[PDB]
Amino acid sequence: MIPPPEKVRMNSVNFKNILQWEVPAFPKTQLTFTAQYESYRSFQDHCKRTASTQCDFSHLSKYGDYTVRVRAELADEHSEWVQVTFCPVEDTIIGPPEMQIESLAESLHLRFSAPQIENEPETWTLKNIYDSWAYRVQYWKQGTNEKFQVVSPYDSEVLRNLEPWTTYCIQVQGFLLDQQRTGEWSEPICERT
Amino acid sequence: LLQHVKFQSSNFENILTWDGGPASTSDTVYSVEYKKYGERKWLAKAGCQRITQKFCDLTMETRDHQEFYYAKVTAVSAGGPPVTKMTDRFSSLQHTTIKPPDVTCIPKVRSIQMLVHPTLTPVLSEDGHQLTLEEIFHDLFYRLELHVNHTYQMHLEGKQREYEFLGLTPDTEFLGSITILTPILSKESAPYVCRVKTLPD
Amino acid sequence: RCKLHVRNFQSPYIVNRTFMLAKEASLADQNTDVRLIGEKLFRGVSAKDQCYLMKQVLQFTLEDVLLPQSDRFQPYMWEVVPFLTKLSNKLSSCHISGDDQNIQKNVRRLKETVKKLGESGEIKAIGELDLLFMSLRNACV
Ligand SMILES: *[C@@H]1O[C@H](CO[C@@H]2O[C@@H](C)[C@@H](O)[C@@H](O)[C@@H]2O)[C@@H](O)[C@H](O[C@@H]2O[C@@H](C)[C@@H](O)[C@@H](O)[C@@H]2O)[C@H]1NC(C)=O
Ligand SMILES: *[C@@H]1O[C@H](CO[C@@H]2O[C@@H](C)[C@@H](O)[C@@H](O)[C@@H]2O)[C@@H](O)[C@H](O)[C@H]1NC(C)=O
Repeated sequence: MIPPPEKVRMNSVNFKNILQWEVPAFPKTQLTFTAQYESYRSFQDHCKRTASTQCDFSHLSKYGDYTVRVRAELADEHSEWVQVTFCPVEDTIIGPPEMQIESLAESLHLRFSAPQIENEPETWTLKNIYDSWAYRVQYWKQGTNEKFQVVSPYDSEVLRNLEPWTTYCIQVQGFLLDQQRTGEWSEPICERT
Repeated sequence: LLQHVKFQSSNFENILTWDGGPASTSDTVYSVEYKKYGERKWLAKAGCQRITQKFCDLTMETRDHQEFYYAKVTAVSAGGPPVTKMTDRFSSLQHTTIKPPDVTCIPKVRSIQMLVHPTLTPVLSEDGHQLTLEEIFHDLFYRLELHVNHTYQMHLEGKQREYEFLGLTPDTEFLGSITILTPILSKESAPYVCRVKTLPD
Repeated sequence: RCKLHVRNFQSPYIVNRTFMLAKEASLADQNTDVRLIGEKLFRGVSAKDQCYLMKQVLQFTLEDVLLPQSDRFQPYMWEVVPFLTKLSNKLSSCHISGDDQNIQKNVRRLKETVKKLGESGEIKAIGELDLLFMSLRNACV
């Protein structure tokens, strides 16, 4: 028999759904893999006898509950399947939003941009799919470890009343106001007051 | 002799429009009929029967923003036969565009204040009074921008009706634009745009 | 015990794809005289039973029009059908504490009208997915 794929995972961020596996411990470098998804009663081939260690599942519906499986194969004999359960809008990772800061004077003006989703040939953002999308802002200076937080549902925010001539560094993340779902933080972008 | 027969709907003001053709006689007249989708009888609008103009206000006749309707225009030509073309299924809630918000810009010495006033609409509540846009779309909000030069803009957004851009230099020209957004139905008004100048202090 | 959250109807994406799907089907539907999800559907259904009525119409539309009919009206059909299915499963926990002689007769009279119109009946229901979406909203929240 053939050993099945190892460390199989669906790497999904911003609805970029990629099923990833690793080539198994096998001293014979002749090995093909085939990946499938569920279409109602029946499975659909998506990657058929590929040499690659990944398969792109971004064409899947957001609101669809899908189960994905992959096997390594050679000749007529195949491996056991390794299945994962997967629903994009519930399970994908919320990428970090983009932010620009325009500090005029004793103020910090923020502007946000939700991550764009690759499912659609149109400019859709994760904010366009989730009905409860909002931004968490976390701010501090550069000599303190202490933090402060503000939540905003709009693409703009102004941090008002702070000490002047102090460089601040801020980050933003996506989250849902009706879920316990947190998105990934951005890296702090800093602008001087 | 009849073409482009359609609804043009703004803030639930629902106007029927059509155009003549390459055969539009001197005395060519148009009659409008409307009905609610799923009805057999076509109602006749009292005003727009055998009229020479090319539009008809059906606001009172399609007042239910949650309803679906149809309208048709009958063009009769001097030489003969009549042509009747109707519109696509019309839903005011889904097809209406948003008018720019009703704003007064107030120039201040070191800031710019903006007041957005409610707009009444022809759609009524159960008790029979006219609704504001805010009353129809609970998701309505205002996005304001204050443009200085290609590289610098100030932004404010919210559900409130009072906005003030703080921290400006006196005696400076700014461009303010205020936009209504309805995200759920992906509606967006054209911007209201003020050319304002902070007072010279 | 049988209500949907308003949140389920407030996704700009799903609303755009549902309404765009309904418009492409309704443009090919010139039968202005007959309306499926219309007042003939709500005849003699108390308002506390109206969501269960819409529970029956949604699963009807999924099983008899949308599942056999997944082949046309793309790309919207691909995204709307998984959304509508998620709405039927939330509603499996719905059961009327009373007489459903009016709901079953009207949902059956509906299934009869779609089938007496053959294929024209199936496109009409897809052209009425905005009415289904919005009757499901107004009936279950
Ligand atoms: C459905 O979305 C279509 C695409 O618009 C995208 O989504 C918005 C939020 C924004 O990100 C934009 O940049 C994207 O392109 C949109 O075109 C469509 O409108 C319909 O088509 C246009 C051409 C007009 O005819 C309009 O009147 C139509 O309704 C959206 N439709 C609905 C019902 O929301
Ligand atoms: C663009 O404007 C920036 C912002 O400053 C603005 O301009 C001055 C005149 C004052 O009105 C101030 O209150 C405003 O915020 C400038 O910092 C920047 O240098 C300008 N750049 C160019 C290319 O014009």
